[PDB]
Amino acid sequence: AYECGKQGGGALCPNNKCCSRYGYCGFGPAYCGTGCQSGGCCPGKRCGDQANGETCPNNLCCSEDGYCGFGSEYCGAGCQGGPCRADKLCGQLCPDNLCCSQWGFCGLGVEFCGDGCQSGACCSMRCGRQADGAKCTNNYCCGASGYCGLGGDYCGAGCQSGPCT
Amino acid sequence: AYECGKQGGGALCPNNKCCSRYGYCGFGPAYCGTGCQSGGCCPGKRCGDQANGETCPNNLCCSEDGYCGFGSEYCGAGCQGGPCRADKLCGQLCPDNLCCSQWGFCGLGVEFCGDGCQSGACCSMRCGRQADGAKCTNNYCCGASGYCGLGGDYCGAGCQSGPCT
Ligand SMILES: CC(=O)N[C@@H]1[C@@H](O)[C@H](O)[C@@H](CO)O[C@H]1O
Ligand SMILES: CC(=O)N[C@@H]1[C@@H](O)[C@H](O)[C@@H](CO)O[C@H]1O
Ligand SMILES: CC(=O)N[C@@H]1[C@@H](O)[C@H](O)[C@@H](CO)O[C@H]1O
Repeated sequence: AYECGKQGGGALCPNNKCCSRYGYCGFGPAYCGTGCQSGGCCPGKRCGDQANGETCPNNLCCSEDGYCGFGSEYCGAGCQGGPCRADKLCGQLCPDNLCCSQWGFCGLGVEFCGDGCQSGACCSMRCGRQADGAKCTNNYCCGASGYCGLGGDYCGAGCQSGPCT
Repeated sequence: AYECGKQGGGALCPNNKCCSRYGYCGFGPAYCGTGCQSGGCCPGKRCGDQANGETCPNNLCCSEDGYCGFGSEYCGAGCQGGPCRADKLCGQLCPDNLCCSQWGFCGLGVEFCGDGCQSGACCSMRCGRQADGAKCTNNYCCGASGYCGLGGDYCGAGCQSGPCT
């Protein structure tokens, strides 16, 4: 069975393993070279203003030159996306489902996703009847019990609002 | 068909989607809460000196307190792992298959993994017959054509050294 990439239903490889053009995880030219779909591709995948605004897979940083990677060259000055070293403001959605904290910064973890979380992958944003009709952000689904999320548990049976199925 | 985690061959979800305790991708308490395996867990997965050296999945930063996330609270002062904002020295292999550049910093992309790459996910590191019996770093496999890597193409048939067959 395929492991990753379009052959593997969009899954990523663990530990920055490259997803080959054939949808398997590994390192070396056969995986990280021509056709590499994700992970530590070499060269790095094209991103940002050099890929129609597509972000790097695996939370890699998008360099000023529009290549995916890590290190000061990628995350530092000129960084376009991913975990840049610069604080990322929001209010305006965060990229890649990052939580917009009550303070208006993007991140993950309770400080961002917990109390006061405005959008993105909030821990427990209420919605639906339980929240008097409140809507979810990010086009998430409101589950049966009145929490915002994605996946079958929220978009499937009982789904109240959002892109239910 | 499981998607992720221990049920899904250790696969990650894309775009920070949480892998539920049951091996499916999504957001909300069912995925990100109790039992969350990877992605934007809430709270963040335990990591670092507080979790037996475990690194964060999906290249999340490990906070001073040993939780996985993004933002200055996680990647900034006291960051233990992942794409911390501080340059990351190596010589001490880089965590999670990051390339140790010729200059002794961890990263991904050609500047790190290309010419002069010492270890990690180097673009092209020769080995075996084709390189005078030179061994691969990181316990990678030496392919039949004398390139260092992982996955079937390197660890399968023709494998010269490392965790072959
Ligand atoms: C939870 C949160 O949003 N914390 C942010 C922090 O990430 C950011 O670095 C700082 C910028 O001054 O503002 C804090 O409030
Ligand atoms: C490819 C490489 O290692 N580049 C490093 C850079 O990541 C680091 O931030 C800088 C610190 O002075 O030194 C450079 O040589
Ligand atoms: C370069 C490539 O994708 N080749 C794959 C390899 O990655 C995978 O590990 C193997 C199954 O074990 O099947 C090969 O065809």
